[PDB]
Amino acid sequence: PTEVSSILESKIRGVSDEANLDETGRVLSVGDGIARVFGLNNCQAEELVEFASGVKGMALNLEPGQVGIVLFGSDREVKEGEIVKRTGKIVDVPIGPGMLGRVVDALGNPIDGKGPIEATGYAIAQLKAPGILPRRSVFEPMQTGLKAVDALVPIGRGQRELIIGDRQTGKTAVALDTILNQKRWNDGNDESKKLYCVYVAVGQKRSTVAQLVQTLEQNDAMKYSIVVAATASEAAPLQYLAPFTACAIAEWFRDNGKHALIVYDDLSKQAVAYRQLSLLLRRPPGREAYPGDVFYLHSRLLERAAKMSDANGGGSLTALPVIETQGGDVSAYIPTNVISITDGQIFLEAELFYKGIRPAINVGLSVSRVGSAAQVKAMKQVAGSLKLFLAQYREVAAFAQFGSDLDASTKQTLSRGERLTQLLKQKQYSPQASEEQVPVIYAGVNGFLDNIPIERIPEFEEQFIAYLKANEGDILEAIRTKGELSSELLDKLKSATETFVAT
Amino acid sequence: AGPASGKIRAVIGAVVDVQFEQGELPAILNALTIDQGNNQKLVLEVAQHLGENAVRAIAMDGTEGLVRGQTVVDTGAPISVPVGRGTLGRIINVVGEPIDERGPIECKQRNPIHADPPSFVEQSTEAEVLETGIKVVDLLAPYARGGKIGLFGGAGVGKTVFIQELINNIAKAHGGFSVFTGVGERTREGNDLYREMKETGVINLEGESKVALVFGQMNEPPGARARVALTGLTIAEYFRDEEGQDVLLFVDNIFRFTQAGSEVSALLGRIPSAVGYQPTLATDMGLLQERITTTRKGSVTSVQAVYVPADDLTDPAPATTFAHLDATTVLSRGISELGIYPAVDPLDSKSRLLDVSVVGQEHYDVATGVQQTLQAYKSLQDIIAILGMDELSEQDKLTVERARKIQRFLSQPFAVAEVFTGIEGKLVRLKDTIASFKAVLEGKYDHLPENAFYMVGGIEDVVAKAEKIAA
Amino acid sequence: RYEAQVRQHEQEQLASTVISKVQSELQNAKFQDKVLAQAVEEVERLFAK
Amino acid sequence: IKPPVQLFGLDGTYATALFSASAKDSSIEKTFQSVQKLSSTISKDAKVAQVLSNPALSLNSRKEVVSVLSKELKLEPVVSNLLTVLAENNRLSLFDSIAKQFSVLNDAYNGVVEATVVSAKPLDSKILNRLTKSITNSKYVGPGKTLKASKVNKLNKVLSETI
Ligand SMILES: Nc1ncnc2c1ncn2[C@@H]1O[C@H](COP(=O)(O)OP(=O)(O)OP(=O)(O)O)[C@@H](O)[C@H]1O
Ligand SMILES: Nc1ncnc2c1ncn2[C@@H]1O[C@H](COP(=O)(O)OP(=O)(O)O)[C@@H](O)[C@H]1O
Ligand SMILES: [Mg+2]
Ligand SMILES: [Mg+2]
Repeated sequence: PTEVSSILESKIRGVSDEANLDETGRVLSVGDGIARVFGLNNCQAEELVEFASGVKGMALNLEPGQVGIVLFGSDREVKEGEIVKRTGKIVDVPIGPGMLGRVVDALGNPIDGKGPIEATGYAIAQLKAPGILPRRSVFEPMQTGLKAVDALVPIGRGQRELIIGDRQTGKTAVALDTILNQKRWNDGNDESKKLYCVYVAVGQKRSTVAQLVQTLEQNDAMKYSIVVAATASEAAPLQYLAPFTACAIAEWFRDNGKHALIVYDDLSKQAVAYRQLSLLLRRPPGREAYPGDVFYLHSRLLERAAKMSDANGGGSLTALPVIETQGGDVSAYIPTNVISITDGQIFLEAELFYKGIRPAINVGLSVSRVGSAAQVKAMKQVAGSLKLFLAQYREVAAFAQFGSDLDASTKQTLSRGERLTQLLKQKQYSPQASEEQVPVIYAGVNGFLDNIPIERIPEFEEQFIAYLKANEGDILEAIRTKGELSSELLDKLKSATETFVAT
Repeated sequence: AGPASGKIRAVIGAVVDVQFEQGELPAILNALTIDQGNNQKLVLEVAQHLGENAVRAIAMDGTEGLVRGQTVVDTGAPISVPVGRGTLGRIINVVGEPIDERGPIECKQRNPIHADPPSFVEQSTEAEVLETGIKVVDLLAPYARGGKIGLFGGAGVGKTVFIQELINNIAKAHGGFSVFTGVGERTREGNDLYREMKETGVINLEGESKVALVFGQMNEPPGARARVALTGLTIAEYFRDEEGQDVLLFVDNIFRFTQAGSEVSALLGRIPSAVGYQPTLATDMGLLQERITTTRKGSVTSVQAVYVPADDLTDPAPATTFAHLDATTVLSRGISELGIYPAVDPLDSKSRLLDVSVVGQEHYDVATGVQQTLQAYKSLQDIIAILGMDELSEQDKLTVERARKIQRFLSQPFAVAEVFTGIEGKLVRLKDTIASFKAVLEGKYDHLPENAFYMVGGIEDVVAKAEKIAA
Repeated sequence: RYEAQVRQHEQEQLASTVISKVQSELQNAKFQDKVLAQAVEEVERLFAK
Repeated sequence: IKPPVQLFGLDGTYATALFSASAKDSSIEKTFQSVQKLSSTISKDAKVAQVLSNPALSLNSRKEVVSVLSKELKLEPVVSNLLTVLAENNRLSLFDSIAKQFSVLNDAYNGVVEATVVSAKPLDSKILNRLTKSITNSKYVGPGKTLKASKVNKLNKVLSETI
């Protein structure tokens, strides 16, 4: 508007006017990201540094003769004899409500090309977790949208749910569907029901980060979701500090009165970046070519996402770390450390994904430590009877090949178990609400879906959901507002499902 | 001129420490020239700096003949390579020199091999499918246009034959130019690839060529093998950014880039990682894979081939490259011994273009139905080896016969593998492969035998093979 | 999109020409730039002591 | 007595250990001129430098270099004991590092150091560093200062980040 280039040139003319206080030390050796800086006696531990060419560094190995600093850029800009400068502060990042809607990096700089970010505060990356007196019980429910996740292993606000799995088996698919299903609560006015997402892409390529941000913007889901871009083409210090920088920005909402949800994708890529910088700093290794603080690096960043009490603000933070396993072995080195520190893990096998289960979620391997305490009262009534029928049908699933020798009790468990597993299979980017999932689970657990065929399970899910929104709209709206089921709601739901099953 | 002259102080293997003056030392990834006894030179890339006016350099050739105190002049920049239209049809090396005995490469500009990758704002997402001609590639994992393709497989499964058959039916009819950059190949594979492209019209010595040849097999040292991927990608990146053309980079193999850096990582002062690898495995692989993407200036369809170590996908060089590829064509050693040419896994291969919004609703149902029938046959085959065929009912008997004919129908005879098979090469289109797979799953070809679909094309070749075998 | 690309191309071309003129003026032995550098160092050291 | 100068810890501990016993009865001024004569008669001489890099020596060629560079040179105090400790421990190849660390201790506890702009500063031996820097910067900027990089590089990087 009227020469916009003249406004930016006048404000950037006078800025450099107080930079005559020397700097720090020099540089003796550099290579493979390391930088042996000679001097800097006043530099503290884990402090930000700056080279003469413009590359930043983090002094983490403070010795007596030199100081090992890990460069965040390329090693071609630093040479033997370059002057180094100390920032005087620790490794911090920007936080606040102004970061929603832009993709930031590992240091807080915006890379989406939308101008600056209005940061309301500056939090450090290596922050302490919450104590045992400032934490409460997990009572709020986290709506993921999946029918097999909201009934079996239901996650809550403040817990840590791991997303284990093999290669291409439903790892990032469960985290993307849960963040996009919060549009019904974030678009309203209730601040306690909304949950700001925090996708931290670490270890992925450049094409994978651009495809995930374009899909969330088309469905109105990128306006309240932080994106921490951390590709594998940068240094090892930027990828290893991606878990600490994303947890500090999402902690500002839980300390004020809102809810957050971090998705560390992936947990396997963060462990490889921390071991690369420690091996080049002249340190002893351990198991699987890792340092001594391998179990303490992942437990410190996952313990900070907890649910606060009413005296601290009433906020919570969810941590969704995806553990990329090798070939289905859940008892490895990095797989066993993340499952023991989290309060639940969602397994994903590659054999169930090719059969028809979308997504592949094993009910016999995935469990939640919170139980039914962090779920809705309306969905807890149908999830109690379906848990016993799904466990008995899995152990007797070997008798499905011999259908000519089935008894009375064997034929009832096979027909009801097959219809309950096919009804929970949903498509990609198609999450359901709590009112639509309570009506579909009650028709399969009571016995209203045993008369239908196995191939007609896909057509019955869309026919019963569309007819319930035009004929019995009062039953679906009462189950979502109150969140429970009284005596009048049970009699009205059984009469509507029996009249629609005759056609 | 102010040339930075250095003195050789240490030489053990490929690593050579050069000692220069104070202040005039070269930076990292800088080419260092060295006068030998022949008419060529000894290129050396600076890796790190040990200090005290000395930097450790990695030689890109033979280190035999270097004494303590020789002259080592610095070029000032990195390893320059010839780019443009002059590199098409000639066999370039890792240092940018011709190895085809056809004179020098008359190039107007010379770009460096070491360059930064694209940013997050310059990335351009796409969802276009690329037809290859195979029946198992056009129905299972479809290749994306402008993305990274990885042909995973073991030794002797069919990794080199898969890249040669796809280049004779996609790269020969494309609008852009190709870029065959072989790293860690063999001596006989380099001579056979150049002679086949001249008889088909891809490399014309007296006309026009559209395929860049970059030499660099396993006959050199560890410095030339690790720098072969950066030299070949520099010529393909200039045609898509400055000229704006859909380049096609063919790397064979992609697993040789990670193994070449670990051979000199022990002598450079770095600790070993897992399975005898280097600590910077994820940093070195991500810097070269991110630069071969699709930006706003042009696309780049990378068709690299990954080599699994003794048929193991859980290694550090195979699992780290699966996250930087759209379509992954994993091969198995068990399907190659049964007669499937090639051994294409219908369940292990995955792609991002296998959805209902990119291939359509009709193509999405055929891919899901073929994967469900092949996965269910593995569980039923274990019960027949202990109980027999008496436990199968009417539905289990028909599923076992339909799974055997569907696996042999996807194996078509390639044009480059005519000397080992004997039959002629067949190329099926994308519309013919989807129509033939949907008719066999419904019950229209249940009376035909399993030998009529083995080593055939589409639905037309399966009906002609059944009538000729019965006479 | 065409108006933003035309405005960004004009600002990038004007910034490149201004950077080349500032570098060519300092290499022509500027007498005013050499005398101003010595006076700025003496005034900054007296304010901190 | 250990002075606060750090100076590494392993390689720089050779001159720091001998400085404690040499700082008694005023024996620090004679050690500066005697340490410079040992490095000038082994470097630019091409006579006694035949055992600088060789691993021979062994008593014969190890004790003869410490007696010829102390009796006929300029040494009479405890200057001859410094070369005997480096001959038995195989440390005669780095004679320039032991002589350079001895001159840094006298310039730190009895004078200033660091730098400022262009060339060196003044390095006065008054007391405080704030009262000596303001009185020496005004007298050195006027006299001399030919001023023949840092300010031009910072202005170009700020304009590229805002475009
Ligand atoms: N429930 C589902 N139904 C249909 N398709 C699915 C489902 N879940 C995942 N997919 C498909 O799997 C592909 C990859 O999904 P996702 O991004 O979750 O895994 P990934 O990150 O690619 O795994 P990896 O990192 O091992 O490559 C997607 O293109 C998607 O189409
Ligand atoms: N379509 C095909 N039909 C028959 N044999 C094939 C086909 N494709 C590949 N092969 C066989 O696979 C072998 C691959 O050998 P080679 O290239 O040395 O190992 P790799 O493929 O692991 O690099 C060849 O000897 C060839 O005979
Ligand atoms: Mg993922
Ligand atoms: Mg091969």
